[PDB]
Amino acid sequence: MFNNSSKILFITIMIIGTLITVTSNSWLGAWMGLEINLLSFIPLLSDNNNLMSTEASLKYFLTQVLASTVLLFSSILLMLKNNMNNEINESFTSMIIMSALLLKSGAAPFHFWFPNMMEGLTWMNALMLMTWQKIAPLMLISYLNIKYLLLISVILSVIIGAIGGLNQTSLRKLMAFSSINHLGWMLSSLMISESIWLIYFFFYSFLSFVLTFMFNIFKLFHLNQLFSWFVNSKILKFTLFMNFLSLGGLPPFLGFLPKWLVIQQLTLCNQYFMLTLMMMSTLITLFFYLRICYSAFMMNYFENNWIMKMNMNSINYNMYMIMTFFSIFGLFLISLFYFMF
Amino acid sequence: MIMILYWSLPMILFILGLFCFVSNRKHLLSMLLSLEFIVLMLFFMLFIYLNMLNYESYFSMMFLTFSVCEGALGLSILVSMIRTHGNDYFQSFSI
Amino acid sequence: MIQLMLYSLIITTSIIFLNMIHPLALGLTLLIQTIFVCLLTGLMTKSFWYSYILFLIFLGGMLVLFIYVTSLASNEMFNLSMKLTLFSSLILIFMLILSFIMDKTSSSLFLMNNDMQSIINMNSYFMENSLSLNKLYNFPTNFITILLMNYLLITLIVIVKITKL
Amino acid sequence: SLTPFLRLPLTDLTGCLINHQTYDKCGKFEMKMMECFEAYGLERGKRECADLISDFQECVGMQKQLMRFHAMRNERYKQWLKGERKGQEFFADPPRVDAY
Amino acid sequence: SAVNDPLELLTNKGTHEPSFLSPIWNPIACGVAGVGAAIFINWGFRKPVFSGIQKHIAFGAIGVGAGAYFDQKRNEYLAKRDAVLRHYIELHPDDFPVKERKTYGQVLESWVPVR
Amino acid sequence: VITNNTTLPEESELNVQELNLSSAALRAGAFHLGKQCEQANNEFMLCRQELDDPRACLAEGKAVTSCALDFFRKVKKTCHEEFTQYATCLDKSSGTMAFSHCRKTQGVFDKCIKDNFDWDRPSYGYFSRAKVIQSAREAPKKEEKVSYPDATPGLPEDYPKPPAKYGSRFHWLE
Amino acid sequence: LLRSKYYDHPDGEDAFGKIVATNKYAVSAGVAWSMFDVLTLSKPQGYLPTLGRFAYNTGPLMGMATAFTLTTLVATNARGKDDKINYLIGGFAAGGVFGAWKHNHVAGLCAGLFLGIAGVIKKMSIEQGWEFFPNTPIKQYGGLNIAGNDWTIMADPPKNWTTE
Amino acid sequence: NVPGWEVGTWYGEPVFKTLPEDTLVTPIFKEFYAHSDWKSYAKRAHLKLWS
Repeated sequence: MFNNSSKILFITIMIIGTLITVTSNSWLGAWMGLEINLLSFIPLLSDNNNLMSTEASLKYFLTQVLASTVLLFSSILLMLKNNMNNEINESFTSMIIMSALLLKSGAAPFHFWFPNMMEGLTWMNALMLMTWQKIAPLMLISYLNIKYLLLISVILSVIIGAIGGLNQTSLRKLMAFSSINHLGWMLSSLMISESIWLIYFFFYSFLSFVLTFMFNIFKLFHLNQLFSWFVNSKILKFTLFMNFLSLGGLPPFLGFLPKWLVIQQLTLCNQYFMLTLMMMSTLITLFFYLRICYSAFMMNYFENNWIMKMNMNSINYNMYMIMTFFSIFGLFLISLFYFMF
Repeated sequence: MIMILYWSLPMILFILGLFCFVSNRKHLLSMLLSLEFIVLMLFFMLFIYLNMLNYESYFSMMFLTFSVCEGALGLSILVSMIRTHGNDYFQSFSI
Repeated sequence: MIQLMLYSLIITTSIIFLNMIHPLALGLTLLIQTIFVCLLTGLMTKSFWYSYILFLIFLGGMLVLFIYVTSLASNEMFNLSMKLTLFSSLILIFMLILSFIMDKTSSSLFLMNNDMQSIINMNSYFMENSLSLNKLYNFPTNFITILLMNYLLITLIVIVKITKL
Repeated sequence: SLTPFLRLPLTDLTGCLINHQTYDKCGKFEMKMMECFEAYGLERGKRECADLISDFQECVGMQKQLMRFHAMRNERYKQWLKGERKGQEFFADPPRVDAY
Repeated sequence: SAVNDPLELLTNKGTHEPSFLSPIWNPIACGVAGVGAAIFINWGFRKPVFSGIQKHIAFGAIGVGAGAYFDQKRNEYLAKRDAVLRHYIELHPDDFPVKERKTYGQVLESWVPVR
Repeated sequence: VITNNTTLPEESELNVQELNLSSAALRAGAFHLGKQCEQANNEFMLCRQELDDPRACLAEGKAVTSCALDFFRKVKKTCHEEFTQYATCLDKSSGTMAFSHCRKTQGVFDKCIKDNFDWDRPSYGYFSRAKVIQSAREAPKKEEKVSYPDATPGLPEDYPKPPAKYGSRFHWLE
Repeated sequence: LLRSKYYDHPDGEDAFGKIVATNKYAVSAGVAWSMFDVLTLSKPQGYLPTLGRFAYNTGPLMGMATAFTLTTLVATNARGKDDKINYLIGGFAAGGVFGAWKHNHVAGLCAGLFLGIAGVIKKMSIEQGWEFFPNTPIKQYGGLNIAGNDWTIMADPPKNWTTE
Repeated sequence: NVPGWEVGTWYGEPVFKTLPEDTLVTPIFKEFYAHSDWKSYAKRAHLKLWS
């Protein structure tokens, strides 16, 4: 996505606008930063070579400006009812604020734009979409204290995001549906902590960088395209596909750690039924992760024989192999970590 | 009460413009024009809020700048499909 | 009274905005709604600066893009219906006589004008449109309008890239 | 006011944008709330500082004063409709034009 | 002691000796992680796994320095947490009272018969 | 807001003869009014700005009104036709009552005042500067800092930090 | 009357409040599913089959709710015991009613097993005294050093409050 | 005749708290120009708006 320096300019201004959003002490400067982030994320997610990217940017524009005007209208309504930004007893205007934030984030009652837009993108604007663009709404969700909207969103996110990814054989829509399920674990962590959410979001972001770099360097967009992917040693293809088992939450790899910290903090906060509802609905996520892992866990395949050289970037794959090592051997660093406490 | 007699009408016309924004009987240009209708209603409600305070009305040209940049952004998104989808994409009832 | 007349006009233009479908006709309905919105926001305020700002920015500045795009979008003319004009006139006369039979003191807005303030108010006598616009050009809120001018330049840079020229 | 999550240099501009501190009928009420939010924080300030919250909201929100005005105007019209008050004594002695 | 005093539970008497691996585990684990990351890079590019040992040396030195720095910051974080817990116990003597220890002989509860 | 507990003054206390002059009769002859009546205007406006109480310094407001009435009665005794012509030219000169449109009758009015009362008209901006007075009324109170004895207590900078007891107390660690 | 809960009175005390509470939960669930139904899959046209789909998706849930509550009250008042197997019988009855709407005998029992399991778990929650979705006793608003994380360039004016 | 009403407070509950017992705050323009016709309200409120 670095074909121009103007895209680097749009990247730093969308970083600036997101930081204006998450540091605003009022409900209107947050909307100001949301509009800055929207202005800088319209030209990214748009390109001349791909036809679907322009209508996907149209879908993003209509979804975000529908969500931002409802966010502005409800914040002005809250300010008209009580003139401070906070609220003593929570009421329906906070529900409209949280629903407008859930349309921005992509919770499962309002998530239907997310994989339908994801069906026509590249793998770097998807990396910006499921990681950085989830910063601006989710950090405003932590300011509200209503429980049942978060409960409905978490439950609907972990059933709908896990079941709906089974039919999808495109890798982008499957990763969007997997990010919808990993969104629900972040909102379940938001009801109990503002630090365990940062733990889950940072390592989910880390897993998103290391897993979307596999599909961006080698240009993989399909489940059948993974079977035809040529790696010179099949042990390396087997080892590189352990990031799916890592992100699915398996104990020897990293990615078990943030889910485990969410489990540890939720049980200490006496919330057991919602945890069971999420973890019976996270096995389906590992099922469509293991359906990807059909293409590497067996050691020999009926490969197409016209391609015999593996072509790859140098700097991007050099950054990829550092993060693949810490995705599967990163549980040795739990003794050095001190940010859980 | 206070909400029924004061600032009830911007809420009602905001919901009417929201329903015009999302109805399947309209088109994309009608969505953008109803979007600027709810921008106008948002300015009305924001100015009713900002005039309870005496000298903070200067924020009205900040929201104006952001929403006008939104409207120009939406028009430039919509007319960028002229060379690709043709001139008949303005009559599309579905996305 | 005239505030209730602007209420009635905005209601009538909004319901005909919901009714009609021709895109230049919705653009015309928006440009005639913006005038009534400008006047009605002028009724609550001390002075008519922000109504003028909304006027130049929205109507004369921004909606001309909408009028141009909707003019080149539609080949055909308006199909004027006397039924919708009669219904708009009937609901307008009904809402004006409803404002006639309603007490205007309870229906007036609580937001103070420049003359609704106290006589002993020192700040109202100084200069028209001075203290409200002051925070645009003073520490530490001048960084927002510097960021706004930078935002408009960055917006132009975005628009040149997305239209592909 | 909302507590931001991060305290970066980028909150320095957004924070002063809306505030009753610039001359206003009762920004001195809001300051008496705001320093209270420095004392107990945001969450204990919702409970231990509820008396100073309601005065600022009463002043700039103008809730109970407008409700009392509408109670005094609807009762007068109810007395007019019930036949107790009629004629030229429906409205009282008007104030002077420079009284307020 | 015959009392269950909450202040002496958090107060460090100094009789706890740190283990042999406690000050030195994180720098050597991060050094082995850096060496393994360099080996992983050399394996992914189809280079020899010990080709270019300067990358292994730099990754191990970066790991040792980062592990020592974040281990010192971890120890300062835990010391500040202990000071916070001791200060909140000292500031609120009513919510956390010393509780008399009870011998098993005073208690009489529930043998679960297996039979 | 006004209840039965608040002590509003009686209407008999408010029954004061008022300065019922028009705008042209107040704009003309103002520069001789302010110099003659500077002892009460400054004290009354200091009462209005310091206490911000409409019930307070009502005697000062009555003194301002009586001093203005005394000055206008003194003008009425000696120089009546000249002041009437000056106010007439000031009102018929322009829309706003601007002093620069006719200066011909202002000189006659100042000549009448200089010949009768031996008063000098002040400069153009004498009354728009800052006034310093020795007010007999004591200033009410200094703004005292509000006392919060039970605030949120943080960890002090002088608090010692020994190492934590058994370290992090996590699973399998320390 | 319409604000009555299920557990404001003991089991077998009143019938009508339990019917109104369980039926209003069924109406809320049916309306929430039917709003996502008729716009997304099998979209009808016209006013009559839209309301027909709303009735078809809401009223059977009302029938399951009132059948579970009625056989729960019958099993509670038929004997002196108030225990979890009355909720098991009610879940079996609600599953059997759901089966009739399905028109499949297998569907009705298969549903009754899971509804009886949900009933005995909810009656265990009532007997033991815990909640399914309790309020969080601990809510970490931030980590440590939360006062020293203020990285702002603006100098603080002196405060108007003291601790003395 | 209205039960539960006393002068100055909203149905018994006072309007302004944390104030001295004999202080005065200025009433708002709608409440001050209550008990009067619309012509006296627009007599003062609509002087700038008419000319």
